[PDB]
Amino acid sequence: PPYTVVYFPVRGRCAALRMLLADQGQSWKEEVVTVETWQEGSLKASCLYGQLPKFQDGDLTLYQSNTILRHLGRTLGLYGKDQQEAALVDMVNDGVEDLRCKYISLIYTNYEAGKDDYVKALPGQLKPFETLLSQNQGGKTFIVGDQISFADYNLLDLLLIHEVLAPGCLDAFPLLSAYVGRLSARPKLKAFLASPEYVNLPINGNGKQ
Amino acid sequence: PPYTVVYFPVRGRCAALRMLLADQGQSWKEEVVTVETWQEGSLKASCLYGQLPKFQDGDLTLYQSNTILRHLGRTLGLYGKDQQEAALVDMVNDGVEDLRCKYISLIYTNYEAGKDDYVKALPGQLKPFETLLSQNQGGKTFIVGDQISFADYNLLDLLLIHEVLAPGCLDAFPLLSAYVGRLSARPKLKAFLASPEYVNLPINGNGKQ
Ligand SMILES: N[C@@H](CCC(=O)N[C@@H](CS)C(=O)NCC(=O)O)C(=O)O
Ligand SMILES: N[C@@H](CCC(=O)N[C@@H](CS)C(=O)NCC(=O)O)C(=O)O
Repeated sequence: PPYTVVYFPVRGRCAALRMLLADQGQSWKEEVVTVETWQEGSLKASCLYGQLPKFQDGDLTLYQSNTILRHLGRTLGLYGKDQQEAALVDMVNDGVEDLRCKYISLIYTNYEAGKDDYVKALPGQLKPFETLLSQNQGGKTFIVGDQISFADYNLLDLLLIHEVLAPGCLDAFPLLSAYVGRLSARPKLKAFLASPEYVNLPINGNGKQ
Repeated sequence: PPYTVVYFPVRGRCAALRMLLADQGQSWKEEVVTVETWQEGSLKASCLYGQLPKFQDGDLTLYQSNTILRHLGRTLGLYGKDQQEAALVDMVNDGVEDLRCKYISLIYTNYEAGKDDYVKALPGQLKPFETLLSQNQGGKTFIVGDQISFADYNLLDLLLIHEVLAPGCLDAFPLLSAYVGRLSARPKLKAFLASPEYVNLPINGNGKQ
């Protein structure tokens, strides 16, 4: 176990990277931080931007969930076959991040009064991803190219958490639906998604989803 | 190359990539999109995520400002000397992006009532960058390593727009102050920042800054 993930006991911004590690057959150590430990102050005080996750790869300490993903994509060969693909992978990931931010604000700042709006606008937000798939070998493979990239794990998590928020939201999108099923069927990932370490963790830190 | 930048006639999310292109001796064509043109709908409907900027590098069309920056970073040698530096460059850029997002929400949604609170919390938001500089050879050169990266351009823009929003905000940060002074003095960058094509564009589209 050369990697260490320091985070709160929630899926949140660490779910995609955990899926990547699990699917890639990589070993890691989870350093769980409880709300109490956080409230004490010291740890937050040591974090670059005062937030988690924190990640250790040997002697290298990183912060920022997308920085961690790009790092693993870079060192594990999950960043496209060439520079042209690397750019498309980034483009996809940034799009995922944008929607993730909107999702986070809903959950933490206006879940009750904003849900219906969010849900009605959701299909307009998902359409771009359906488009990218239709444009890459008829959506029969990955989001970019013929190989899995760190953007697939991030997109998959986004899709999964949206199905929980708005059941059947992928029904109008044939390629996204098939994509989720296909990736979810990968043996190592399938086992992980069914394990207690994933299943018994809440999606968000406030219990809403 | 060559490159085509498609954006509204404002600095905004295109300022950093323009500074990079100018300073690194690149040439690009600016395709200005007027609000009247945007509101008509044809171009927007064509944009992957329904938003600008759009960037062309031959037949490679990209969207997402940070994707454009990383693309230029890896093709122009502005992404660190190795994998560890690349990770650090990403960490800095994601931090800049987080703060830029807060700045944009302030500008577009709560300028009048939220400015004071924002400014009061600004020192805490800038401290991590002052810290990063101190950890890199006492902050005598660049944000990461001893050669310029795309993160330097993005960070420079963030600091420039904050000095306009809150005059004197960098006075408390000696390393960040000196850093902005060094970078602004770079010949090509200096000339660009003094030119009409930069100076005569508003920072943000809604006329607030
Ligand atoms: N851009 C950062 C954001 C990290 C973040 O928002 N962390 C939250 C949890 S999702 C946190 O640490 N909150 C604790 C605090 O702000 O005190 C990333 O993507 O890693
Ligand atoms: N994550 C995108 C955000 C782009 C963005 O916010 N674009 C705005 C202008 S700054 C836009 O195109 N607004 C027009 C619209 O949404 O209709 C990026 O970083 O490029």
